[PDB]
Amino acid sequence: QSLRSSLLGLRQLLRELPGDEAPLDALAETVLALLAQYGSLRIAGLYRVRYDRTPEPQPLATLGEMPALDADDLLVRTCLERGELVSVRQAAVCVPLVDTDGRILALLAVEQMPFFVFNERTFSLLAILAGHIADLLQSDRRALQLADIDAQRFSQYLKRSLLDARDHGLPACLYAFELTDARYGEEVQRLLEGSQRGLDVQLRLRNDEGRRVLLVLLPLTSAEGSQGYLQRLRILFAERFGQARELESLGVRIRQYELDAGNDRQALGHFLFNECGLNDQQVAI
Ligand SMILES: Nc1nc2c(ncn2[C@@H]2O[C@@H]3COP(=O)(O)O[C@H]4[C@@H](O)[C@H](n5cnc6c(=O)[nH]c(N)nc65)O[C@@H]4COP(=O)(O)O[C@H]3[C@H]2O)c(=O)[nH]1
Repeated sequence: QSLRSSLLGLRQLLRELPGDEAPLDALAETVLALLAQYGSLRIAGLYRVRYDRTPEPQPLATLGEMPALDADDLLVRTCLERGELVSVRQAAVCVPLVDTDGRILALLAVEQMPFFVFNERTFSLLAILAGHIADLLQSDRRALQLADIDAQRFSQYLKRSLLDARDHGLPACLYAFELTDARYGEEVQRLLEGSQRGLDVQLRLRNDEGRRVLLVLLPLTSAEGSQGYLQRLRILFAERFGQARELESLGVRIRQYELDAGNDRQALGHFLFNECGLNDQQVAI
C-alpha cells in the first residue's frame, strides 16, 4: 500500500539520521511533504507543540504562501485541547501529530486545500498519517526504557494498530506461531525471523508451557494480505525444510487474530494470555 511504503520511507530516513539531531527538526520538510501529498494541500505549515499543548509560532516547514500563526486562533486552540483533527467545515484544518501515549508532538496547520478534498475521507487520511508519523519520531526515547528495543517497538506498533482499527476501521493481523516440537523449534523460529518484511514486527517469547512462540504483527494489512503472508511463508518453509514437510508437521501451531472494531474488548487478552499462554509481563500496550 502507498501508506505503508510512505511510512517505510520516513522510517528509513529516521534510521539513516546522523543520530545527534532532533528528528522533528531534521525531517520537518519530509513530514510536511507527506502530509501535503495525502491531503492535496496547497498552503500549510508544520509547527512544534510544547509539553503543555501550546504551539511554537516559528514554523518548522511551510508549503505555499504560508501566513504566520497568530496568538490564539480558535482552530489551533480547539485542535490542541482535543488532541484531534479539527476543521472549519459545515484556517481550514488543524491536524495534531499525536503519539500512542497521547503526546502532541507537532501541529499541521492548513490554510488552503482544494474544496473537493475538504471532506471526511481526506481528514481521515491526514489523521491516520499524522498518528503514524508521531510514533516514528519517538524512537529517540527507547534509550531510557528497560524493555528490549524489539519489545518496545512491538508494543508501540500493536497499540497504533489497535487505534487504527478502533478509530479508522483499518485492518491488521496478529499471528502467533507456537512451536511445539523442540527438535525443529530453533530453526523454524530463525526462518520466521528472517521472513520479516516492511512494517511487520515480531516478538520472540516462551509461553507458560515452555514453548517458543513467535508473535508477528502485520500493520495496515487487509485479510487478503494476511492470507498472502501465510502463502509466502509456506513457500519459504518448503524451500527451507522438506517439500514433504508442512509448517504443521514441524510442530508449528498457527493462531491468528484479526484486529477489528467489532471484536469484543476482552478478545485480544483471551488470544494472547489464554490461547497463546502468554502474560502481561511479555506483551502489553
Ligand atoms: N504484512 C505483510 N503482508 C505480506 C507479507 N508477505 C506477503 N504479504 C501479502 O501478500 C501479498 C503478496 O506477496 P508476495 O507474493 O510476496 O508478492 C509481493 C512481492 O513480490 C513484492 N513485494 C512487496 N513488498 C516487498 C518486500 O519488502 N520485499 C520484496 N522482495 N518484495 C516485495 O510485491 C508483491 C505484492 O506485495 P504487497 O502489495 O505487499 O502484497 C502482498 C501482501 O499483501 C508480509 O511479510 N507482511
